[PDB]
Amino acid sequence: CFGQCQYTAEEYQAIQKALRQRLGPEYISSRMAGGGQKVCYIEGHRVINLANEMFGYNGWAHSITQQNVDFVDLNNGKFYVGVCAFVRVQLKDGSYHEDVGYGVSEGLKSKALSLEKARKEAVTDGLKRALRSFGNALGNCILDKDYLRSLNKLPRQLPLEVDLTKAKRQDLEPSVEEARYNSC
Amino acid sequence: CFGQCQYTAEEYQAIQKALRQRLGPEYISSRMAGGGQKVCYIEGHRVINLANEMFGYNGWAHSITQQNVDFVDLNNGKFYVGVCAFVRVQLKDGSYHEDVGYGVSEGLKSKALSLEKARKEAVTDGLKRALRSFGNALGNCILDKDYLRSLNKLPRQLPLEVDLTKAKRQDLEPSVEEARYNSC
Amino acid sequence: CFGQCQYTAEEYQAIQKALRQRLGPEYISSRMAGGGQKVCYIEGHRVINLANEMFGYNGWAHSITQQNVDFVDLNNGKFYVGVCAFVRVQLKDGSYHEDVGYGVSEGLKSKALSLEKARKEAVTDGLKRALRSFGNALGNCILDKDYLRSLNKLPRQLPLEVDLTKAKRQDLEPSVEEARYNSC
Amino acid sequence: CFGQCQYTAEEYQAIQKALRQRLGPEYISSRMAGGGQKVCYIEGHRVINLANEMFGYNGWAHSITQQNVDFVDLNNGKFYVGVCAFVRVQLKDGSYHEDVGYGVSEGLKSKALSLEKARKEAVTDGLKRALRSFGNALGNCILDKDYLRSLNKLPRQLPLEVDLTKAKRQDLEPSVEEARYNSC
Amino acid sequence: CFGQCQYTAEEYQAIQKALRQRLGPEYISSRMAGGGQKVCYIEGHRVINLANEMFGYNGWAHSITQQNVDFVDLNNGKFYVGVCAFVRVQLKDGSYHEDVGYGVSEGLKSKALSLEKARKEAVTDGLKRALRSFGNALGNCILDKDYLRSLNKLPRQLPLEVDLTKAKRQDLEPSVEEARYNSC
Amino acid sequence: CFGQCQYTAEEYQAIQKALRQRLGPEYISSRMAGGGQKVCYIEGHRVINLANEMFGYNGWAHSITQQNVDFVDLNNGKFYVGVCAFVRVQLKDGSYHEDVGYGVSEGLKSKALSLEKARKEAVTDGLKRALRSFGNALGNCILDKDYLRSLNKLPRQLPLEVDLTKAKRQDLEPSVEEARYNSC
Amino acid sequence: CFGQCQYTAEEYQAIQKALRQRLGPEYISSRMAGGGQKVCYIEGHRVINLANEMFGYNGWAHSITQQNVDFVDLNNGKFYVGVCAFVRVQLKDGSYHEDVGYGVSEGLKSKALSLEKARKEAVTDGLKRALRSFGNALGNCILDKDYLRSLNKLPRQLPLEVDLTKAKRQDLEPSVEEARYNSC
Amino acid sequence: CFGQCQYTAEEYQAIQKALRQRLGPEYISSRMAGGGQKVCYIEGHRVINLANEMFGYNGWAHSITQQNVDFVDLNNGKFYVGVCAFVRVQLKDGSYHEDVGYGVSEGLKSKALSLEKARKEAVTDGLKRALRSFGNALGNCILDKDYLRSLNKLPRQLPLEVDLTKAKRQDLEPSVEEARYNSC
Amino acid sequence: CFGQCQYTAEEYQAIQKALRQRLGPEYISSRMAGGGQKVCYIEGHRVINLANEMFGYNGWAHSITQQNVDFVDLNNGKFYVGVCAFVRVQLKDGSYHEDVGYGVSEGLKSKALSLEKARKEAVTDGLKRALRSFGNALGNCILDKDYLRSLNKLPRQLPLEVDLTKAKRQDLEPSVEEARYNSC
Amino acid sequence: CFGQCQYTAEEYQAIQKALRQRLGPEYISSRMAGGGQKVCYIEGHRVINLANEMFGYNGWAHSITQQNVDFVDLNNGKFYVGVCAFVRVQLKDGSYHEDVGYGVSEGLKSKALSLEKARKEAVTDGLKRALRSFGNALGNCILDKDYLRSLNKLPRQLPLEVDLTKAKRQDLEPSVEEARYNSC
Amino acid sequence: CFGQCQYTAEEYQAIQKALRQRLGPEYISSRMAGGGQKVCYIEGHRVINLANEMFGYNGWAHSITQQNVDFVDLNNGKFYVGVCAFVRVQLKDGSYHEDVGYGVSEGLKSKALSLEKARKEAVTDGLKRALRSFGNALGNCILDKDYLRSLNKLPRQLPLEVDLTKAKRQDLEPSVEEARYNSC
Repeated sequence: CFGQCQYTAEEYQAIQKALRQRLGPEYISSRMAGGGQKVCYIEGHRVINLANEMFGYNGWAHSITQQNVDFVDLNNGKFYVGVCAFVRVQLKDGSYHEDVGYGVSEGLKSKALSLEKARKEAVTDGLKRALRSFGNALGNCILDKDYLRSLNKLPRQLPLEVDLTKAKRQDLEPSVEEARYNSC
Repeated sequence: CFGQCQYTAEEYQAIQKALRQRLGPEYISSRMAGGGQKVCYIEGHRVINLANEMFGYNGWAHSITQQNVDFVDLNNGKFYVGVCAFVRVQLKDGSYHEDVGYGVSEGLKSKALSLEKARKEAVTDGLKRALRSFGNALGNCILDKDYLRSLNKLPRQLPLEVDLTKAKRQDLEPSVEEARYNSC
Repeated sequence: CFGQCQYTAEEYQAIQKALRQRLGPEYISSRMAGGGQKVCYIEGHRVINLANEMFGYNGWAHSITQQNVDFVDLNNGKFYVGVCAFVRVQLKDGSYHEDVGYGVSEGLKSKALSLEKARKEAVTDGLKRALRSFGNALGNCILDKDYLRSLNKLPRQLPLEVDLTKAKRQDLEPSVEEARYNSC
Repeated sequence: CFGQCQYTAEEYQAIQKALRQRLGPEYISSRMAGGGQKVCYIEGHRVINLANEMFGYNGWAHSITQQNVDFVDLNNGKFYVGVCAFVRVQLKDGSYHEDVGYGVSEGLKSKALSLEKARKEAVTDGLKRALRSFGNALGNCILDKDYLRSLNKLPRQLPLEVDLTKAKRQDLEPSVEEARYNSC
Repeated sequence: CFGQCQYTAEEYQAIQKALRQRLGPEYISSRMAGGGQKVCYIEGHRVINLANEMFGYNGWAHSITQQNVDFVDLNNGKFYVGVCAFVRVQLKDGSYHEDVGYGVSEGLKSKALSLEKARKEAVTDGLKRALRSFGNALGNCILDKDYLRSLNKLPRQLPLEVDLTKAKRQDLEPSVEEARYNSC
Repeated sequence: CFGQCQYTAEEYQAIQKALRQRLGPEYISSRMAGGGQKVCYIEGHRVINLANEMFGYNGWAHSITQQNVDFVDLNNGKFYVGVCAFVRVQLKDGSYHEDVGYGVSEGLKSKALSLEKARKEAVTDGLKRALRSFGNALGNCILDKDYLRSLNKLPRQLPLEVDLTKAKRQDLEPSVEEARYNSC
Repeated sequence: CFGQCQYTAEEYQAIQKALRQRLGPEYISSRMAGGGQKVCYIEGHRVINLANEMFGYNGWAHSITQQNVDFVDLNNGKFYVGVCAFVRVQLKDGSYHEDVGYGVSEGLKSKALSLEKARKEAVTDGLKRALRSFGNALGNCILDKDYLRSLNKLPRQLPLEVDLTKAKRQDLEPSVEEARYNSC
Repeated sequence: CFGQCQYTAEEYQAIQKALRQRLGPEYISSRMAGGGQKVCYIEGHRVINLANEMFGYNGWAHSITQQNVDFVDLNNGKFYVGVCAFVRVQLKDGSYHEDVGYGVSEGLKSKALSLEKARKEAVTDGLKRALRSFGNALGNCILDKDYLRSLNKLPRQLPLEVDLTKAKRQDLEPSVEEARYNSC
Repeated sequence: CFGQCQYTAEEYQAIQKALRQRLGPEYISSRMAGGGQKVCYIEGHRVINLANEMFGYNGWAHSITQQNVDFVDLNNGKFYVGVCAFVRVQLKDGSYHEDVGYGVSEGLKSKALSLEKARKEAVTDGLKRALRSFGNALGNCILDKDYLRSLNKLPRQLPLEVDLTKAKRQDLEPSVEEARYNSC
Repeated sequence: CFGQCQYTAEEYQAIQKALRQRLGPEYISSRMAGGGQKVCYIEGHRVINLANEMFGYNGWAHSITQQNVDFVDLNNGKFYVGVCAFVRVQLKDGSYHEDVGYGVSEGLKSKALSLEKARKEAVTDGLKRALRSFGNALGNCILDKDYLRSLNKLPRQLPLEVDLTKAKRQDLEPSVEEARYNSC
Repeated sequence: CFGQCQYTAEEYQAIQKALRQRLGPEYISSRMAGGGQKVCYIEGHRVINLANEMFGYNGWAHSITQQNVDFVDLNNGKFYVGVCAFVRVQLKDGSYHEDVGYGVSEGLKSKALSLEKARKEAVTDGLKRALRSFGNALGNCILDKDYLRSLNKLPRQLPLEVDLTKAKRQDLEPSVEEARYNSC
């Protein structure tokens, strides 16, 4: 099942080796923080892809244990919303890590959009912070000032392009159906 | 059962390969935001079909853990409604992903219709966001801005017209019944 | 038993093929919206029959996990009622889908009738929406605009007349009884 | 045991055949709805008898998961009561269907009689609507407008007179007790 | 035990035959309803005896899931009481049926006696309406208008005079005691 | 254990025969109801003795699932108390019957004595009414008007005398002690 | 364990015989009730001893399910306390009986002493009344008027003098210790 | 373990014999009750010692299921406190007895000391009353007025002086340690 | 594990002998009561050591089932705090004893220190009183007035000095780690 | 799986040796406390890496059992927020340690940011303090004054620069996918 | 697992011997209490190290059952905080001990820092007090006044200087990794 599989020696060794490696400059992006300066981070979908290639689509899971709206205030016609989220990630052997993430909206004149942005940022930040605990290869390096300083002294390479000639254009997946029919 | 089946090697390999692929332009649609620019997304029925072809009609499940109506306000005769939803998707081995979706209604003059639109859009958004977590093939690519600007530089293809000559026209399904009678 | 049977290869393959098919013009009905235009839908009993021929009378189940009366307002002597329902459909292997439905009553002058219409429409809409998630053959086509356009380009066929020469006219069922006596 | 028995092939085939048939004009009855025209339905005991012949006295069960009184109002000395009921039906393999029923009382000058009528009608309506979902043989025909039209073009047969010459006239059931004593 | 004993073929056949039969005129009694005309019914103890002889003293059981005092009102010095009861009957294989009964008290000048009558009549009505669902032989026939009309078309027999020449006159029961001693 | 012994054929047959027997005039006693006339009943300890001799001291059990004090009123210096109880009787195979009893106290001038009488009479009435459901031999006869009218047609026999020459005079009991010692 | 040992034939026969025996005049006492006359009863310790000799020190248990203080009132400087109790007795095969006892104090000028007397008398009365249900030998005789009037027709015997020449004088028990050492 | 060890024949016989014996004058002490006369009782530690020598140090347990502070009131500067306690004793086979004790403090000008006295005396009284129900050898004699009269007519013996020559003077226990080491 | 290890004969005999012994003068200490005289007691760490060497470090356990702060009052600038605790001790075979402890503070001008002293003293007193019930060797002697009299008539020994030349001076415990490594 | 493995002798010995080692100056950082002096600590990602390399990515888990916002105050236009967190770490054999952490914000003029900082710092501090309890190698040495004084008398080495020539630059990881495919 | 691993004989003997040893002066530390004198204690990390080396890093666990903020008062611009904690320690065979600890803060002008100090000190005090109960080697001797007097009669040795030439200076642990790879 899930939560009852135990990693083989080979898979455990491979994952433990892979999780020590640091993220290249391809995975890091920057933001200009309000009142602060350049803050580096890893986008959410990139962390999801890293988790999917590390553990497999069936090797990790995550849930929201609780999400609480901290405050919704109205000042000078603008909405200030702050929302909290607790996200828990589990592996296929039963290993788990749970963390908190926070979502903020300080702008918009519409309450619904503010709450939406806050809640979604909350769950995403919680997922990322909870995945950090498994190792460097999942975002535990963006907190190290050494790796951060060594990134900035590296050439600012252009963002890569995506090729769209072998993309998925039909719903049917012959190999998947053949395997599934043979698995029954 | 469900939740205690385990993927064989062939099926796991197949699904892992198939989930890395990116969606073609057939699946992407666009909107004009409320004060923003072109926002790209995937329709809900499209991601439901993609899930049914990836994991099978018996391979995945999803539930609404919680749904809270954040607010229903009345301003200048018009209703503003914001509703939250937590959706959890599960696979047949026990893997799961839970995310949050938000439904908003802005202009309508009827409280019932606004609440309806909110409650429904909430669950749809939650399902889509929870299915994103399995890989690009289920909507994790629509967030990659590189992928997006790679799509926008392709021609705007025509709307496809679907064949309705072999559509289902009777309730009875001889193959399904003949197969079921032999399972008892 | 239920929840712990697993589909054989033949039945799984048959159902997966049967669910991809689209519905013909016979299953679609139309409404004139309150300010909008032609909205296409599938009547509830039709979806129940489709589910009964897809999975069998014993292959699927459904429950109302929650039903909440959102509002009952009175304006100018007339009642406006809005009710929500959460419906969960489950297959005989443990595969489930849960969705929200909404029932509205706007004009009626009796409160009890309004609540009746609201609650019943809520349960039926929830059932239909939860059945959509199993495939096109259960009502996932009525969201595709391509399918709708291709439907509007077909002739407007006649409503068929049902035959009642072999209808049920006695309570006793000899075959069911002789089969059941041998099951003990 | 109930809930853990599984239908044999013969019994499943027989029941699935017997549930597709439509009800004759015998079972249908009419009402003049408040302000509305002829409404067709099936009396509750008829549906109970049909369920007992289809599945057996031990093949089906039903319970009330919830019953709440929506409102009890007083206007011009007359009472208006609305009651809701959730009824869940189950078979001997685990297959269940749960629906909602509503009872209304807008006449009588006595509160007790009004509440009584409302609650009893609620449970009966819930049972009927839950039994609809198994097939046409249990009342899923009443919604088809084609079947309702085709019924009215049949002759009007006067209700048959039931024979009371072999009715039960003593409590002892010799065959039943002989079988029971042999089953110990 | 109880709830885990499945009927053998002979007992099931016998009970299913015995439950279809209609009650004779010796079981039906009549009241003059308030405003309404003659209302026919079956006394409670008669239904209990019918159930004891259909299924055996150990083949059926019944519980009160909930009893709610709807209202107790005081008008012109007299008490008006209405009470609800939910009664659930279960057989020795797990088959169950749950129904609602209502107790009314209108005229009495003492609150305690009114509440007594209500609470007791509620449970009796619930038990009867629950046992109806097993078949005609337990009171599902008193609702058919055909059977009611055919009853009034029969001669009226004076109540039988019961024989007391072999009534129980000492507590000790030799047969039961010797069987019990041998059962240990 | 209890709730897990199944009656052997001999004991079942014996008890089923014994429960059909009506009670003699020795058991019935009479009261004069307030505002009414002669009401016949069976005293509580007699019903306890009948149950002990039918099923054995280890054959039945009973619990009080609920007891609610309906009201305690003070009028003209006197106390009017009404109390309800729910008693559940269970046999050694798992068969159970649950019923409601009601206790009243109208005249007394001390609150404690009134509540005491109410509670105790409530539990006793509930026990009797729950034991009725097992058959005639446990009090299902006192409701039949035929049996009651037939009882008055019998002579008024003298009150019996109780022999006290073999009464228990010391606590030690050799037979049960030797039997118990041989049981370990 | 306790609660799962089943009586052997010898012990069951012995106990069923021994419980039918009525109590001698040794066990009965007398009180002069306030507002009434001579009431007969059995002291609590006598019933505890009777239970210890009937079933053995390990053959019965009793618990207090609920105890409510019905009222504590103060009138002209004196305290009036009424307290309820629910006591449940259980044998070593799972057979149980539950009863309600009531304690009263209509006297004392101290609240603590009143509450103490009420609570203790409530538990004792509940235990006695719950032990009545096992048979005559445990107090089901004091309710029969025949047995009472047959007792008052007996000579009043002198108070017995207890022998204290072999009373327990040292704590250690050689036989019990030597028995326990051989069990381990 | 504890709660699942059934007594052997020898131990059961021995304990049953030992529990019938009455307690000598060594164990009884007297008090001058407030307003009342001489009241006899057994000190708590003596009852604990008796229970330890009867059932062994590992043969009995006791719990405090509830303890409610009934009242804490202040009059003329002095505190009156009444506290209740529900205590449950259990033997090593599963046999249990639960009773009520009450602690009273009607003197001291300090609230904490009065509450302490009340609570501790309450638990002690509950334990003594619960151990009474096992037999005379544990305090069921102090309620028999015959035994009390027989005690008061014995010579008032002197307080025994305890020998302290073999008292425990070092914590280590050679025999217990050797046995425990050999247990592993 | 714990609570599932029965004592062997040797260990049970050893502990039962050891628990009967009384404590010497080396364990008793004295206090001057608040308005009384010499009160004798045993310090907490002493009973902890006695329990450790009686039952072993892995042979007994204790929990605080409930701690309730009874009162915190401020009078004339000083704090009066009274706190209750319920302590439960359990041996390795499942035997347990639960008692109440009380902590008092009628002094200090600081609220935090008062509550601290109260809570800690409460838990310690509860532990000591709970350990009393296992026998004399754990503090069931400080309640016997005969033993207290016999203590004071024995010479007062001056406090012993503690050898501190083999005290623990490094964390490492070679024998413990050798055994722990061999235990894997 | 997790929570149910047991360390082999070799792994247990290795970890017990590794946990006693003290951390070098590489891991320690310093802060200037408000009004205080230099405080030494270990950053969060460092202790996460230490735990990942001690026990493995699958050998430890941590959860947030509770997080409560102690206070959110607004003084002179600035926000002061204090939040608590309870973090529980668990090893793969079932060993666990739970400890409290606290997050503080005393500055910022934005409420959402202050709550964010408080919550995140709280969870991190709790995780660190819970990991301390496993030994010095996880941050139990930063509390020793001797070790801290020995650190400051050691040369201050320049911050190590991180090399990025072998950093992870692609999502796919051939080794782990091959091992996982062989693990099915 | 953990909680079900019984100690072998050798390890039990070793730990029991080692837990009796009193701690040396190298472990004791001193404070100057407010209003009092020299108080002796053991720093928290010392007790954690002693527990790690007695039982192993996997031999003991601890949890916070409850933490309650007793009071947060503000007097003359300074904060007075008192908090409670219940800490439960458990060994690997199921043996547990639970004790209360208290945290005080009567200084600082900042509420956040006060609550922080209080809560952390409370958890640490609870852990120390709960570990005391296992023996002297974990801080029980710190309460014996004889040992405290004997400490001051011993030369005041200077605190040791810690060696940092074998400190951990890289995260990777070869021995642990080899063992873990061979344990899969």
